[PDB]
Amino acid sequence: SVPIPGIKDISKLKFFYGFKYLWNPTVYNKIFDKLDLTKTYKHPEELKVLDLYPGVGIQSAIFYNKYCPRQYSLLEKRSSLYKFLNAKFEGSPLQILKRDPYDWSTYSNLIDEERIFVPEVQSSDHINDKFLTVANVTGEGSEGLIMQWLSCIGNKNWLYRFGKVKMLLWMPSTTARKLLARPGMHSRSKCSVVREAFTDTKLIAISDANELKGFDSQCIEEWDPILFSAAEIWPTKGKPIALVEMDPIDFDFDVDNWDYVTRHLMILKRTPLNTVMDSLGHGGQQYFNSRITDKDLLKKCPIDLTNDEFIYLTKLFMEWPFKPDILMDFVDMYQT
Amino acid sequence: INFFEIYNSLPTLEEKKAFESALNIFNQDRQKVLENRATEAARERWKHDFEEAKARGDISIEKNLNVKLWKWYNEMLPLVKEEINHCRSLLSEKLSDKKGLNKVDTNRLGYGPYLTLIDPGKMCVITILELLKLNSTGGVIEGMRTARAVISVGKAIEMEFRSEQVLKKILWPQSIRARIGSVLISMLIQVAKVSVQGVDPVTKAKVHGEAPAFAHGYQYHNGSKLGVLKIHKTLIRQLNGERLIASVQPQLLPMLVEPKPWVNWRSGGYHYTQSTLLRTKDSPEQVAYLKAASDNGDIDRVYDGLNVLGRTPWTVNRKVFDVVSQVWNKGEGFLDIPGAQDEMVLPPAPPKNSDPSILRAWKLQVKTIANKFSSDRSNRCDTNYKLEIARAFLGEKLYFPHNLDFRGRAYPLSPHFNHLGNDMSRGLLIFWHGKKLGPSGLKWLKIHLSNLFGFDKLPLKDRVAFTESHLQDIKDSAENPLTGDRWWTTADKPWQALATCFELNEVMKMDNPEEFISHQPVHQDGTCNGLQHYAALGGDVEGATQVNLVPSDKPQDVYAHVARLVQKRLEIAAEKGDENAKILKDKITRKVVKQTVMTNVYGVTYVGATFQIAKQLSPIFDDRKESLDFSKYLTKHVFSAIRELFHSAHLIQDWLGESAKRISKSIRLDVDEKSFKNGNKPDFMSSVIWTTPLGLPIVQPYREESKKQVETNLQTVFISDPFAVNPVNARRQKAGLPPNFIHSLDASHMLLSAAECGKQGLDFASVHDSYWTHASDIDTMNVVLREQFIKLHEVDLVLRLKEEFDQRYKNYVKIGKLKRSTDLAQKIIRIRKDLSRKLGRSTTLADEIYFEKKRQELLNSPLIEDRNVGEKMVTTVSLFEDITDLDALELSGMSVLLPLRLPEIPPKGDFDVTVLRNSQYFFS
DNA sequence: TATTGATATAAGTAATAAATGCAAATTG
DNA sequence: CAATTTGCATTTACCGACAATATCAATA
RNA sequence: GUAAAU
Ligand SMILES: *O[C@H]1[C@@H](O)[C@H](n2cnc3c(=O)[nH]c(N)nc32)O[C@@H]1COP(=O)(O)OP(=O)(O)OP(=O)(O)O
Repeated sequence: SVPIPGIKDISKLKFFYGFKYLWNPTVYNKIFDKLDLTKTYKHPEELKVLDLYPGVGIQSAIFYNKYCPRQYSLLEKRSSLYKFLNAKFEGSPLQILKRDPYDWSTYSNLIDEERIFVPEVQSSDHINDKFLTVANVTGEGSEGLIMQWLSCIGNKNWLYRFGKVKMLLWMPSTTARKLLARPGMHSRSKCSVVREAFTDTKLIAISDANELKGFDSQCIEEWDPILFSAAEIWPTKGKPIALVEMDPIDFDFDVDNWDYVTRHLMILKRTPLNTVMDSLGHGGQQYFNSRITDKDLLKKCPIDLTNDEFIYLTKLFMEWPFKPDILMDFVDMYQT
Repeated sequence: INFFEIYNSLPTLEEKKAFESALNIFNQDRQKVLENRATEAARERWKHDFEEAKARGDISIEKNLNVKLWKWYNEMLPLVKEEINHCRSLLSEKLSDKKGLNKVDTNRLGYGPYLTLIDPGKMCVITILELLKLNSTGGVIEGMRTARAVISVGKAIEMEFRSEQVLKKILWPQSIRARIGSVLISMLIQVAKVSVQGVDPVTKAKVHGEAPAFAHGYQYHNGSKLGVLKIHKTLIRQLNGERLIASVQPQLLPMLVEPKPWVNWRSGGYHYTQSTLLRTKDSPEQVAYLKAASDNGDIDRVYDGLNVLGRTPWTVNRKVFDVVSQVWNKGEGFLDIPGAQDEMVLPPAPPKNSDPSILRAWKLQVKTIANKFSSDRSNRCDTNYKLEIARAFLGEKLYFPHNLDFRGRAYPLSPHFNHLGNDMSRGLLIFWHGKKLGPSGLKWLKIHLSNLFGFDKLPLKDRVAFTESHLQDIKDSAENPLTGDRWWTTADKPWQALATCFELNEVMKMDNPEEFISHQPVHQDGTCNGLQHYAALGGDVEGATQVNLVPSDKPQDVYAHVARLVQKRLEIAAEKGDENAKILKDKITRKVVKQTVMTNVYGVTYVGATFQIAKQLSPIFDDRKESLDFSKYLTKHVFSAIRELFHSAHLIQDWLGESAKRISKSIRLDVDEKSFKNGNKPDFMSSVIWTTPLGLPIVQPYREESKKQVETNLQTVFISDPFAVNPVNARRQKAGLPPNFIHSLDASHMLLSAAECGKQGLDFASVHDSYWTHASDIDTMNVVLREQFIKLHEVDLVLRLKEEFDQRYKNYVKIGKLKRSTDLAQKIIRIRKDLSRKLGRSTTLADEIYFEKKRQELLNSPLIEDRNVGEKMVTTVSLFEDITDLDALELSGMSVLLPLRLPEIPPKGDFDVTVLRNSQYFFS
């Protein structure tokens, strides 16, 4: 139905703002066949779906043609890409808008005050079958946007007040490697910890075949990535491009104290857990030595620790009478 | 006791001299006890406090704080002794080259000999005081940054070691200081204990416990780790309750004995405390050059000027102090004092399930409120400390020894209380000596009051008429300073006006005004000192006339002229659509154009002018936060108006800037014994150096500092090495040559004038541009000022500056490109190939520089054979001397060693500087 | 066997390309 | 070389500025 | 950031 763009039209454009895109419908066809969207979403006809950073829109056209959803909306502010989309998708059932996804005011006004795009709030038990989001944050310096969305998953304020909203997110390969680390790996950091705690993602597609060495080889089997050549993405120069799907899950911890503990226990990663608890606060080392009875935990580095024992350490830290200003600081570290 | 009133009541001058001599011989001991720092004294103070509190009882008080500090030291001493014994046991044959883990290899040999010298208890006291001295510093809410703490501990150990050594060489590297500091701080972290009390989230009852007083930790700021030491809140409250400053080192205070005269840079100012003539922050080149100049003996006049500046005695004002005390006792904010803020208030916690914009706004509100509260607290503490100094020193002789920054401007040693402070600190200081008012005292005192209201651009007759038109207001304001007419608080400089109103009330009450004795200094404020110096350099005529150089009976103010020019420009431009003109056409005052015009000749870009006018437009009702569009428009119009107003100054500015650019991009010959190793691009190690008429050498440090990580016990600190050398900064030298040159010329003039006034037996106090003397000796001071300015500017200073540059940077070689088609370029290629084909190297620039240095060694020596050899030895630099137009020569290619040439001096004008002897309206 | 250089960290004080605020300067 | 880039007059003092630290990479 | 000077 909707005319999918071609390589010539894309090459006619001048600026892409550093975002890399894929433009062969075959890879999107096999990705949609493998990804199993239709199993989670019982009725794609009633599905209301939001898209962030569309850009080319080839994936947009393929999605609309194959599924025909109730409403698929494109949010862009880049001038050249907006003109390109307006020219190609003229009079289309596809809804093209001109708003910047970076600002929270965009979502606030588009959902509450203007009511143009109104998703339906559901319970936080199962995946929201009536709401889906797609993002294409592949910029060099736009990792902060992905990390803030990941935090909003835990905080439940940005779009996850509606429930268990599924995201299909395009990210650079290095960001995926940081965000898909396992305990014991050298890529483990707080970003991996928050990803593991809040979500259970599954990598789907990746450009560079040699890039697979970064990820855990054990998980690649059950992830089964779809490999596509580096020449497939139009901005050939640049870092590889990966795909991850985001499924928020329920959590039983307090976000603020757990965040404090994970942030202050990830500054010293390779140091053993025996001597790192002093960084938490005055005299915390003695209390944590007294309270902890599992010695293997004390013999494990913070990289080796998974989110379960991080929740455990937070639970022990709550009962500590002499706790520091974990929340009483109220994020007041430095004005400069 | 009130010694000032006793001195004033003395009838006979001989009695006054005897009283002064007795006061000095008695107060030598008080000065000695005030100046000495307390480390050992702190030791027995803590010991005595602990031994007396062991019998009475146990409490949580300041005495308890001293007791716990004594216990901390007592537990430290075994640990320090154990560590030093461990270090000393390693001094036998060093059997293991790399065994003993890594501590022995990297740290034990690193700081072995350094710890074994100073007595252990002294270092323990040093580190304890250092950590309990700098709470909440460097941006940390309740602690200090690790690097600053360890470096400060190392430097304090340095000072203590040198103080011990002189009473019985080498200055330690930065890494050694960092390691020693880290070792001591980690040991104190280990040994620090304090009892704490807290609530239990499971029992909801108090559970007494013990936690270390200090705890290491890390914090983030915009994706950057930052090591931080933390102090327990109980210690914070105890330090807050520890009076204001009792045990935390008071180091620099006004003296009581007359200062020791300057003879050499190391010996001056305080008696038993070493001092330096130049405030060299971290540069060794300035220290070396100053030491060389002092050894040569060409800075005598600077010494005399500083001695005269520091020889004047001061007293704290009494009536103004009473007014300040009554204002401060109300516990609120007056027109000047910010006040004391009681509590910290925050907005309530927003719901977590709220839009992230709300949480971000809440975070910014919390940060802003915390910053405002802390700024108010800091201002209150500063004002309180100033008032404590004023009360402690009330009614006694005060002396303010001075130093010079690297340019040459004079600043007192006393940083907190001095005459350069704010208006409140300026009001509280008057001269100890009293002078007969005389026939001209009344006129000058009235002029001073007139120009403290901002009416300094009016004729003297208009000023005295204005002053004499408000006799009733002066009498009402002086009879009851507070709860009255409140006319003194409406002054541009309130408290100085209040003191002068006091003096005028007393002289008016007196039947005979001539015999009255007044201690109030009179401010003779120079008008456009930078522009005056620029006109005196370039010898301009119109520029001199607009800056009050020429004699006239009416003030000429450049700032008013440019303000009127801007107003007329906007009014012509306001006809069609300039809404910015509608907002700001009549709301243009002398202040904004004054700042911009006065800073323009120093090289202010668009951003600097925008920020200055934005700052000076905030209280002008335009806005409180967003004035940037109006500021940008006004800066554009001000630059458009000023582009043609100053022409002689701009030529000197451009010449100085381009000379700085040329000097900063040149490499010398001699120090290139080791190749720069880049093959093509050497590293530049030349900075602008020039000598003022007073003889003081100014070396613009402006070097690109490189920071590295050095391993310490606690962490790896990111610091720089001051002793290490590194290339100069490209932009700072060019941006700072003309401001430094102008700010040093006026400092030299002030030093000369102060020396002459001291030779004439006067009391002199100079705040950079402005000079303060008594209300009677103003005429002699003015004559001295004019004579000394004439003597200083009777020569073409820029010509001597160029001569100094030519003589100093004599054999310097620049690198530049040439066109391959040039015949001279082909000749240079032929010479280089012929020289370096047989040698083997590919005509590397390092070998060319070395052989040019060899030619300089041969052909410049007076040996006949050496001269013949130099005539028989030609290099690239030697060959390239036929044409004096180096820039016109060059106007891809191969770089060569072009010689260093400086541009021609801008044309000196035909103006007679001497004419301002009768120009009374020049410096007043 | 140390000794250097490289890179992630957090997470609104963004990124990008537009259009300067204007030299004065690298540099590709 | 025309096109892109970088920082923004100097100084002093005081407080809450002072891009910084840890871990994995390359080399002497 | 506040004060001080051009
Ligand atoms: O506006 C300033 C200020 O909030 C803060 N800041 C800088 N130096 C200090 C200091 O010594 N003490 C305090 N309390 N705050 C300080 O940084 C802000 C931004 O500064 P800039 O980036 O403009 O740099 P600089 O300090 O050079 O600015 P300026 O003083 O020349 O305007």
